Amino acid sequence: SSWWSHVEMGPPDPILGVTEAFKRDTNSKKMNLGVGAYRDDNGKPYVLNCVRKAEAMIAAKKMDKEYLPIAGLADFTRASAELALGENSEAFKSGRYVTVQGISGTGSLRVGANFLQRFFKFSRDVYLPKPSWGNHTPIFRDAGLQLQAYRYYDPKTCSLDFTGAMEDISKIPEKSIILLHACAHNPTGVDPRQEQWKELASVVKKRNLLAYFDMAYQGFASGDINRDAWALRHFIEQGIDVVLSQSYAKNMGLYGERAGAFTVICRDAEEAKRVESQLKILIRPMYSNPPMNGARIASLILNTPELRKEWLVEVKGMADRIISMRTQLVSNLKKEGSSHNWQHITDQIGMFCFTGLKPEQVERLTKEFSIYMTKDGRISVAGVASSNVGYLAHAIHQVTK
Amino acid sequence: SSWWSHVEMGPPDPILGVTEAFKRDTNSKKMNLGVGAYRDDNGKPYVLNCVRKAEAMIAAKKMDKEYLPIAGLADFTRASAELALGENSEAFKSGRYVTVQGISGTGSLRVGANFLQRFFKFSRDVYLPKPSWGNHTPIFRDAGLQLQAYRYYDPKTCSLDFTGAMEDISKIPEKSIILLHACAHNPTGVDPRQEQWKELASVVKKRNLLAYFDMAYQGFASGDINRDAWALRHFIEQGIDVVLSQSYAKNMGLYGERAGAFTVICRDAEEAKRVESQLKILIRPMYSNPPMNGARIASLILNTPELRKEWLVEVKGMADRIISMRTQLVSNLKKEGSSHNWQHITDQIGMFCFTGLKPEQVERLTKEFSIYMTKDGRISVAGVASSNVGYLAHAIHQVTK
Ligand SMILES: *Cc1c(COP(=O)(O)O)cnc(C)c1O
Ligand SMILES: *Cc1c(COP(=O)(O)O)cnc(C)c1O
Repeated sequence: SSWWSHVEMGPPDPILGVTEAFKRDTNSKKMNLGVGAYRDDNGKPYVLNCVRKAEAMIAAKKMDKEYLPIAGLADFTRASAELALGENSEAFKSGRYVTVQGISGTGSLRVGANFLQRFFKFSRDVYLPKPSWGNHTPIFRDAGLQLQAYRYYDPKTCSLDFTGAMEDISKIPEKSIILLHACAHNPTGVDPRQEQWKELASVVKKRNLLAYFDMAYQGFASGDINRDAWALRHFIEQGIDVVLSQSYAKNMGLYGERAGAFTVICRDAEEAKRVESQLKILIRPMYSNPPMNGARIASLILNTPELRKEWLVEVKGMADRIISMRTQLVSNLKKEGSSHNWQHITDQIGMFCFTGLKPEQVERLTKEFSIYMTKDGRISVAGVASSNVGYLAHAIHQVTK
Repeated sequence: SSWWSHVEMGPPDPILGVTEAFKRDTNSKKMNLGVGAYRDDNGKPYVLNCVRKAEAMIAAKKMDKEYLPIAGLADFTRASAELALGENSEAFKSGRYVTVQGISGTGSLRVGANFLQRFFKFSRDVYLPKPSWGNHTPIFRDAGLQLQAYRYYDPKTCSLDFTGAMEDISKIPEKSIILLHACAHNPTGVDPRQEQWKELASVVKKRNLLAYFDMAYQGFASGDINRDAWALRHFIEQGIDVVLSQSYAKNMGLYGERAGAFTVICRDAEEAKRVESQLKILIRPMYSNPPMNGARIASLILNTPELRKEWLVEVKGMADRIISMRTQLVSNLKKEGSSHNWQHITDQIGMFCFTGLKPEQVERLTKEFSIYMTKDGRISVAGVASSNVGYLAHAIHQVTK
């Protein structure tokens, strides 16, 4: 009936552009630094051992495929909160939080956005760091909220614009919403240091802002689950009742299984139950109940001492590899006689690194070196291996010489 | 804080209540007729054999857990469209359809609803049959659409108000959206006969309405996948470009794995691509990408001749047990000396049956017999077994005599 003749072709994904060209390249020396998931030293996808084991365990138990409660798997949501807040957290012990399973971090972010749109009467403004993960915009926008921003990244030093951040935040109308990356800021890799987080907390507290933490790399950033959750935990201790989204896509390599959760810190256990009833109401008409596989896998790992223990080592190996690559990249640039300051590379944390390379330098690296990345100078450290770090150091040097 | 002080407790779920009250029951003869999923003759959850086999196949291959494209697993989307439309369908063969993996049937319905709120400029109204599955309301409402209704179920006859439907649909504003249950109407079990479907197709065509099919029971209703998709296929052949949602929850017993899909029938292959593009932009900010497990299983079964073969036998087996229970319930009621007309029980299709019972009687059944069901007189036939059917009939006789 020509119902859709007016539907226009959506704009193409740039990252997709990068991956495709990479795919077309025949030079065996090509590098894909546009990659969004972890890759091993051999440039291959990695399913943790503990994951294989957990999977085998489920298979062994001949479990049913019955619908999970709207809120998800209790063993999973509980373990998830404990993971984030800490076993001895006051918030945890008193049971004054409500955690619901979501469709990975994304779905959890969205549920949260929809929850705020509905019940957070104080404001519609959500302040994002400049820049932020691309998907954050439309998540909040689609949810019916308004987007604001605070200075974060400093192009000058490829570090944190602590001054701008603090000035921006100090002017945020009371009771507004501020989004913070728990650790391993995406896409810059620039995170505040402890002393800086202590200061941001003080202002967020003072200005009575609702803090929304996006925690997609717990344990994957520094290889330590406690350290990665430090800032989130610190806010809550200072009396800031945050909202939070967790993803296991990276830390457990559950990517496609979509395991994640949304958590609200409440005043007491009673209030938590009320909030939880409302989240159930929101979710039902969204997708009814959550996918079971990823949650079943995560819960087993988290709740099985042997698995959990093994997980920590594994997540640590992942973190270590990335760090080692940052280290080696810096070292090789020196060996190459790069007069430039590449400290930011080692100061940066996680999978993403804002290099400082200009659009033109990027082109050259692509055109001449078969090294693929986006024009923002952002590199996925996951695409770097022991075998090519040398080459990359080399190539970067040539275009910056 | 005190951000949530004003968030109040949500309304208690009924279906939820019967289940729990059911559990808290000691009568060894107790029955739960509120169950929303298939149960075998022993009252146990049933995981399909073909499903266990697909899983063993996946396990053996040691697959990665890498993100699926936004639109989901291609083998899955295609197989899915093929299942629905049929192998020789012109719509299928020409590629003038677009299918995206959704979070089962509900997430597919939601994506579909969000898509219409966005691009279906012709109207904001969605007409649901009277009555419709509970979830249908908030799905559309939350999507930003307006709900309307059309007469469907005839309480006087516990059958279809064909005349009422026809007059309602004939008076629906042109270019409005009309939701139709493909087969095994939930919650009444009342479906139009092939002949009535022809007539409905005609009015829908003439009024130029956008028909949105909800197909959650393909193969599960009659034991025949082709017969179950008859009405869908018929509309399409008549030149009605429908939109459709599929669930593999019931027909494959994939309940918690959440495998489903949303389909749009377009003018051409070209339009389908434009449409797909926009569906991707919509889904990204919802949940990023879909759960991989259920889609992997479903894809294996549909694409592997031997598994697909076994699947058809098992669905048939499920459908037959339900039909048998309907049959036995009626025979037992007669035998018991019941003078009431219970033909509706056998005329109805699927797992849900509108008994016609009255509240006070439902109450009686619960109180005196330990038979749990919702006060709407609806019973899940899945809860009936060969070993309790006699009990149920006896009880129903008693409260109705
Ligand atoms: C990974 C990521 C998410 C969520 O990803 P999922 O695959 O949906 O779990 C959210 N925020 C950031 C910053 C991320 O990097
Ligand atoms: C089962 C059902 C759905 C979707 O169920 P899911 O669990 O989300 O797949 C949609 N419509 C009707 C009428 C249903 O019975």
